[PDB]
Amino acid sequence: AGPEIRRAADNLEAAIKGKPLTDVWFAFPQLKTYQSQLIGQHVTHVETRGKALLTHFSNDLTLYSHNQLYGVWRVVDTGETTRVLRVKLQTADKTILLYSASDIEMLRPEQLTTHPFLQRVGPDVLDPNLTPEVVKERLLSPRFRNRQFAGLLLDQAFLAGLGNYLRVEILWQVGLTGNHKAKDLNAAQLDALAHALLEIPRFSYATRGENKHHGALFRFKVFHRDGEPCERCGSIIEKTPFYWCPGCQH
Ligand SMILES: [Mg+2]
Ligand SMILES: [Mg+2]
Ligand SMILES: [Zn+2]
Repeated sequence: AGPEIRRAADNLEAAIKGKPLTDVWFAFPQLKTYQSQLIGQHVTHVETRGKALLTHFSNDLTLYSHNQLYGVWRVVDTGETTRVLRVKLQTADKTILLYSASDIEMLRPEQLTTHPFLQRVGPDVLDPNLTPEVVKERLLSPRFRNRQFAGLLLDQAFLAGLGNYLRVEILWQVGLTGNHKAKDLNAAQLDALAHALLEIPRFSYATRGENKHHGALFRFKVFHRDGEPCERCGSIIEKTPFYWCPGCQH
């Protein structure tokens, strides 16, 4: 439920990211008003949100889509099927076409945060478009800034692709217990956590074969390891399931 979806987003970027739109067409009448408005604009990036895609444009509009059962994005050359065409984004060389999907809507910035589906699933830590600056935004946003990291880091509504084993490594790297909230953190701390939320998860994926003959480049610090000393201070790691060093984490 992760490796894919990001694949569709990348196909669409490769095809038209940064390229000026020469034609924009939507099948739905309520979307017609954005056509001439997008001409000359370009997709800045395509964000993944569960099985949904967010196609951002340089004028701050964001096309949201959820293929659900039938929708399919096809790339072609500007010029080129029994399926009903719903969206057509055309540049000089490449053109992307959305077929069948019914869940298609245009969103203004302020609308992102309130969309029912989007409030339920956040950006993926593995998504290259996700930047530490964005993470800080969500952390600080009035919707999360008051949540303890213990559960926040286990809630997909905040960030997708965050397994418990990652939650404990991230917190140990910034020296924090699960009881803190982004509101009580100073700038330096907030940024530290922001990078940790991305780097650790990504560093974990880009590795791992085998452990029976070779040890992975990425090693756990407190996941499991309970009852073992901490590499930093030497205190014995504990478990609650949270894993932490009560010695250098507070
Ligand atoms: Mg080997
Ligand atoms: Mg503290
Ligand atoms: Zn320690």
